[PDB]
Amino acid sequence: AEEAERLRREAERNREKAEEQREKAKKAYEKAKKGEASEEHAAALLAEAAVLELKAVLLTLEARRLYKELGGDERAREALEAAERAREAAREAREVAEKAYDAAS
Amino acid sequence: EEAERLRREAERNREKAEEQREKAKKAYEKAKKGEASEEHAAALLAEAAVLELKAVLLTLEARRLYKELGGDERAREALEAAERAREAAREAREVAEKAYDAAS
Amino acid sequence: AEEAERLRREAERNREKAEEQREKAKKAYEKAKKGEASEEHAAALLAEAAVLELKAVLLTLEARRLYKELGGDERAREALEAAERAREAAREAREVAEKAYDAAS
Repeated sequence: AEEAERLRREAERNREKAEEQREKAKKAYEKAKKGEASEEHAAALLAEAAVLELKAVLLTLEARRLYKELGGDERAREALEAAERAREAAREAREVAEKAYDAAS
Repeated sequence: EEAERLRREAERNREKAEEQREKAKKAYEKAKKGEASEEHAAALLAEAAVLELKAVLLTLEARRLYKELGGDERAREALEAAERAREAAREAREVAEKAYDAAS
Repeated sequence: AEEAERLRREAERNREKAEEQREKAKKAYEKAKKGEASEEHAAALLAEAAVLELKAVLLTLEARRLYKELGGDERAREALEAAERAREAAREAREVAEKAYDAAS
């Protein structure tokens, strides 16, 4: 009940951190500075994006367990939906960070 | 039909919400630069709240159609679409709230 | 199945390219008010933005077909969602490129 709502809110905060990471990775690509400092920075965006994706994966697993216990409660469905959207956003952020990293090298 | 109409209205609502949250996040990030318009953020908040309410009403319409068709697969799909639209618009409004408060 | 993952990835690359093009066009629009913007560059940005928008129309059509064939599978839902984000990003890119071209002339 309240747990599905807390999970939903957690997934939403994960998703907004991912969108911030994607924007940083985009700016890093647009500003193809080249050099070690730019490579190291692009590596950090890559690493933070991958952490966000796995965290959203864990939230998805949690939402899928809660979704079974609550027998399909709309609150559990909406939390499961937020978790999948967060994973999609973090995976998209990683993909952009990859592009920025491969370009800085 | 009517189930497929509801489904498409829900898909459209969900897409507008995705557009609105992007605008709201743009305004929120700009609000850390100090040049964000409160009035613009107020308009984003107003539109996000409209979409979340429209989604809630679609959900209720879909639930009504679900019991009427006795659990039709199409009816179930319209309901699920309405619930995704609602969650997308709710998240949109949260970002718009943060954008408004930061711009004030 | 694997096609939906492929569609999602292509749509995510489109959306990212459209955001980069939007930034390029915004710089051109600002450089038009200093008079320094070239009409040829703005026309080139407009053509590239329109190509992205055509590719976005194609992806949404393809993701729609896949969504029907896959029966609302989560992977086909994500491909259609990314395609819609690509379509909106390409639209904004083209709108800004039009402003940059109209200002440069």
